[PDB]
Amino acid sequence: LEAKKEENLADWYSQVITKSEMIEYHDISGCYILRPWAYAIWEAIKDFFDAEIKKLGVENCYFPMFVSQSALEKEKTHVADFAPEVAWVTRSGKTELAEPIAIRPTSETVMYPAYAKWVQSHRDLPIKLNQWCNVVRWEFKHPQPFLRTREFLWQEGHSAFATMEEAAEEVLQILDLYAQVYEELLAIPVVKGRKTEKEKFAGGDYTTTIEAFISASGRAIQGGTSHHLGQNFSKMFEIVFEDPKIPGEKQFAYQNSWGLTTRTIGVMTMVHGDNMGLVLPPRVACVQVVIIPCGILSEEDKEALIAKCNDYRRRLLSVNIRVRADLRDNYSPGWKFNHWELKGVPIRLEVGPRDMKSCQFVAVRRDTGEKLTVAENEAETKLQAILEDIQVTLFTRASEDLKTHMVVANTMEDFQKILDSGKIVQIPFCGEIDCEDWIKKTTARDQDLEPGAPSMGAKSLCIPFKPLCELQPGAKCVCGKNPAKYYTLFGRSY
Amino acid sequence: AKKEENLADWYSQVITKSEMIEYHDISGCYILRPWAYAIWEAIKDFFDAEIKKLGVENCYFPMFVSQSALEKEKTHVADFAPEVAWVTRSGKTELAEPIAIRPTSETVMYPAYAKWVQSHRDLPIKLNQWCNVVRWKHPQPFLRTREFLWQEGHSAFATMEEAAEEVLQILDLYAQVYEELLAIPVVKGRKTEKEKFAGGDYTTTIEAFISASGRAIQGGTSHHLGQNFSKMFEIVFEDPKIPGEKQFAYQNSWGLTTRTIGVMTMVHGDNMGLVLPPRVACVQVVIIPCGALIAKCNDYRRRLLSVNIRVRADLRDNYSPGWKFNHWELKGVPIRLEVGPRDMKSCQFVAVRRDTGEKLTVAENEAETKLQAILEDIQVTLFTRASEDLKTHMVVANTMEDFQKILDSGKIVQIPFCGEIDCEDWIKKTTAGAKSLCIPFKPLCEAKCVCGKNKYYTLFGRSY
Ligand SMILES: Nc1ncnc2cc(-c3cccc(S(=O)(=O)NC(=O)[C@@H]4CCCN4)c3)ccc12
Ligand SMILES: Nc1ncnc2cc(-c3cccc(S(=O)(=O)NC(=O)[C@@H]4CCCN4)c3)ccc12
Repeated sequence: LEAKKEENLADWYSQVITKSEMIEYHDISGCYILRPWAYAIWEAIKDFFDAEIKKLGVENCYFPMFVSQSALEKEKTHVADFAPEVAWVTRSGKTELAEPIAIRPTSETVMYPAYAKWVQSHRDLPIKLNQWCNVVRWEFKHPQPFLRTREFLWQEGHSAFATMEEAAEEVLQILDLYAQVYEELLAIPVVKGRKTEKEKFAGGDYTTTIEAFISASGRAIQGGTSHHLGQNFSKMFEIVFEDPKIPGEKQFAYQNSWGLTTRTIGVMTMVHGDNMGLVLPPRVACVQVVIIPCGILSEEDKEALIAKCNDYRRRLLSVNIRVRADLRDNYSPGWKFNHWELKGVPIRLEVGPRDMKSCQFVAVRRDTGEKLTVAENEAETKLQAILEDIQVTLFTRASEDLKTHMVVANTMEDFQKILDSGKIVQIPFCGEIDCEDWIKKTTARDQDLEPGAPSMGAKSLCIPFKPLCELQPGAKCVCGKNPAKYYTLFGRSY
Repeated sequence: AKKEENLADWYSQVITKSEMIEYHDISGCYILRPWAYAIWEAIKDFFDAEIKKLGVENCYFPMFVSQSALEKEKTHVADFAPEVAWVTRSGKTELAEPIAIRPTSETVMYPAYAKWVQSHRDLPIKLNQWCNVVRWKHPQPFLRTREFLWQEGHSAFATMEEAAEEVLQILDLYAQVYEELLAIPVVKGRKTEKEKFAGGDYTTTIEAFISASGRAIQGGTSHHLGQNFSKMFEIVFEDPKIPGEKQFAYQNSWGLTTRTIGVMTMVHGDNMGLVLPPRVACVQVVIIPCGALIAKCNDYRRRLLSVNIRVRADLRDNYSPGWKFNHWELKGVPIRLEVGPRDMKSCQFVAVRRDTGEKLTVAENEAETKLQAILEDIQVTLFTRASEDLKTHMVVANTMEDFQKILDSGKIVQIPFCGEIDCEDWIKKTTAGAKSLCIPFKPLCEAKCVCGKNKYYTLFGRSY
């Protein structure tokens, strides 16, 4: 890497994603190629989330990518929010279409006409569906690989229930899974919370979210969201049923929306990435251990050394360790070391002639760089132990970094100074869209930051379920105009 | 509805009542419900495992292609141009230049391939992606849709020999998907110049036969693109021997789509609904209480799960057993396992094969052995029934008279063929229309073309 994370974050990130062979650029702005190395991380997330949502009775399906103008516009505030971000198809080949069709930014308006048909009685509920698909949003934002892309891969779950209580329970169940995806797969701590009125999903009653923190830039980012849509969509799409207990009266179904994207991968890079490259949490690493021959003798001797490497490979494969042996003749060991370091492989396994004769090998951790000499027979258990430990250290390091960078302020003045220290702050909040808009403008106007940093106002992240402090009985919004409703997390963001 | 009568009405009834398909307000777009999507997942699980053994890696490229990139190979762009959907505005803001939704990702991927190949050390590159594509004939669920799910594999090699091997390896994997998984026989073959992939040297294909409509359909294709794209996209490496000599990479691309599920429906489906090949069925056995009773059902559930039989126990109280019979029947579950009091008392149960409707009383102790044995038999039966069907409906013919007669009886036929595009072009006109399906690798028989003017036996038929 030429660039350093502390010196220039953008250049560092740009170098990490390309040199790790995760991302390649496209000639369409905001669109990035997910090379195998990146894609494998997404596949690992998929394997885990899928198993978990199957336990909850959720089933996979595939809905069409195209939505009609009529369907898109059925729920009025939802379409109002998304109409500018929607890409329109207006012609096939040379023929203009009679009616333009929209690429889904989100599949509520695609799926709910089908839900209307399928729900004929109360027995038809609940309906729990999920799809893994691509979606396109032309947002007015600066695009960054993974974090903010014009096209993105995601999953979207859409559920429908007879009662609000049943729907409410699912929301938090999904939000916990997302937390698990971040915390125990990616070793990233998150803050569960409820979005404010201004930042909540258009068309839902309420939105839950997980917020992650990137130490380097001092900014927070949304990891995933789970919404309760109430009956806003069911009244518009006529997803209705007759309650046995309430004769002759049509009930509207209660609905939830939940989504998680390839943004995760960017967050993982920003949080754990270092100046030697990418750092993969062992849980999501395509390759957990890479075996490299050293000290390359006769043709027979070279073959035997290769055979030793491949035996290690077999041993690790048998204990469910994901392992590759880099046996290429064309690259020197040193080249290989750097290459795999750049890609963030958790463990490098070094094997030379002297080590083979001595019945030992060298393990090098990616997180710390600790070199360690292990006995040949203790390979499975020791490396398994090291991998388990790398995961904990990454999560531990990040948890400590989150803990100290999230603090409490009770004045606008206090809020400003801490924010400009590269921190996120829980403040007492009115909850009004006016309070929030004013804060955005003010935190930017009064901001004091380093010579390069551009003007960036703070926005709400979430109203935490578990705030650091309880709200003082008579406390007021930092604006001073009205009383505080809840402690709310605020910060610079994406 | 009935298959032998109104086939279009029958097909619509089967895909909806099996809960595979729902209709959409955009023409030629159909919702894959879980039941349909599970088959695709089963297909994907198999095929994905197989291509990994060959060193293929998964990835994801963008859905959008620039006008410039799409036009780089003139043959390829000319053929695809009329069926490309164009995005021209986001919200109410007209784009400076239109961008196209991919009908296929050759023109999206190969610019990247050019950058990643600096030496012959960088080859081979073998990438697959599971994604959707859009191609704008009247739409049919599964068989001919405006949007469809597929995999597309794109490979690049230093040598032609290496590429040629993979083409046929992939083709055999497609054949396995159809034959081993879906119990559908297919004909491996080569496309003619007329019907080959635009921008490729040669196209291999598997052909499946839908008896009901007397129509053939391409199951999957594998192309050797040779140097046609690499020349246009400058995917080059330095000659290892000759200084200052550029070499062009040899390339292949291969694809399989959700059309498989349509072919499965049309071939094995009957008048009682959908029939699922057990190998690809997410629910192999369904247990239904008839007439305590539930505990015995669960023992069966547990016993079957232990031997890797995919089983569901429908112990719902709010639907009758009669409803459940029809529901899972329409869904084509291979085996139903009825368990009522009398049979429960007598330590037995009745197993009903989906395909033949056969009823068998089975001792409790022999469930794992017997049901597994039944599943394999249904799979073989299905393949055997369709094999025979194909043999009857595909024949040899040497004259337009004999040929035309066979085509009129809803069959496909292998004919000696000139190979000329115009002869083929003529053939369609005369027969209306019958098109070339493939030149079989293993033709039935070993002369002059039907046009009488001027190569190989070529399978011909009415096509989707
Ligand atoms: N441009 C972008 N690049 C990368 N990742 C992104 C993620 C979201 C995102 C992620 C999850 C949920 C949402 S949402 O809009 O708050 N909710 C929804 O869309 C719901 C969730 C299921 C479908 N409707 C946005 C929005 C833009 C992104
Ligand atoms: N309308 C449709 N509905 C459902 N399935 C379909 C499948 C193909 C299809 C399947 C495989 C390959 C091809 S192709 O055009 O011969 N080849 C390609 O597109 C290559 C191979 C994969 C990458 N490009 C078409 C074409 C239309 C379809």
